[PDB]
Amino acid sequence: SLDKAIKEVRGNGKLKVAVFSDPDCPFCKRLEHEFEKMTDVTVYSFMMPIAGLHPDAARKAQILWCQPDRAKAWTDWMRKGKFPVGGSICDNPVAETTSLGEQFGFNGTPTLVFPNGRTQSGYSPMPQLEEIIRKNQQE
Amino acid sequence: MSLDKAIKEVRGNGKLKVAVFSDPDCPFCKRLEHEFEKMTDVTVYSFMMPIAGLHPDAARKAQILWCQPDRAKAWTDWMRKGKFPVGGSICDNPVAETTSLGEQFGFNGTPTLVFPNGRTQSGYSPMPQLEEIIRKNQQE
Repeated sequence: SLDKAIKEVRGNGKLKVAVFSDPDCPFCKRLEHEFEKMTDVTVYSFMMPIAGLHPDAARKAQILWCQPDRAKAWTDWMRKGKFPVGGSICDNPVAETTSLGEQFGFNGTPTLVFPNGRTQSGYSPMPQLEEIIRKNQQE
Repeated sequence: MSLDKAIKEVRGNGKLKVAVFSDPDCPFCKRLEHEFEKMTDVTVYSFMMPIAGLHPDAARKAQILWCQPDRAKAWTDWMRKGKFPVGGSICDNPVAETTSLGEQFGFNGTPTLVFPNGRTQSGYSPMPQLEEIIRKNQQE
């Protein structure tokens, strides 16, 4: 459910895209660097740390989720390497979105999910990234 | 895009992390591996990205190396020493997949290095630069 995702609105937020993302995945970070080059998009990031690969990733995800402005914390970390200093964890949906992503068969990050119900495993660079998101708004 | 689809070499304490989209017949990738041999305390994740149009035998080599019982030993032995498992078998494997992924990512040219901060580098670097660059991109 969208209320279980970090929501970043960029410009008018018109294009929609969701990402199952791991805060310690460099491919996820690179995707966030690309998103920085676009506007007029809402990005919904569902936390999907892959603990087998990234031992600290579930902790980072909960901490980022539980910050006062979780979109600010998410992008600060993914694009800037700024991690909260005294970040606490409260009841959060990370465990649940991690299970869901696995249930959906997403075996790797980032996995993008488009409004038309299609997905893409792995990031794309700009300008392509924008085109693909645009093309999958419908159908 | 998943470490499970990469050849994993741990050198020393394996602290630094770096990944490489690499072609087994690319001398630039081979040189990168010569330089990796000189460094320590680093984990190297090598994703197979043979460029078939340039190196017609590379896809076979990548699949053979992936499919060896110790794929990191086969990879390093070939890239650093020229030792190849001539009788190695090819079974189902992720090379075609990691090849597509590299293309998708817009990588042209091997090696392409990816750092834990999400930044990339086209082409190798010599030691000690290579180590400096890896260390500097452990975080953004």
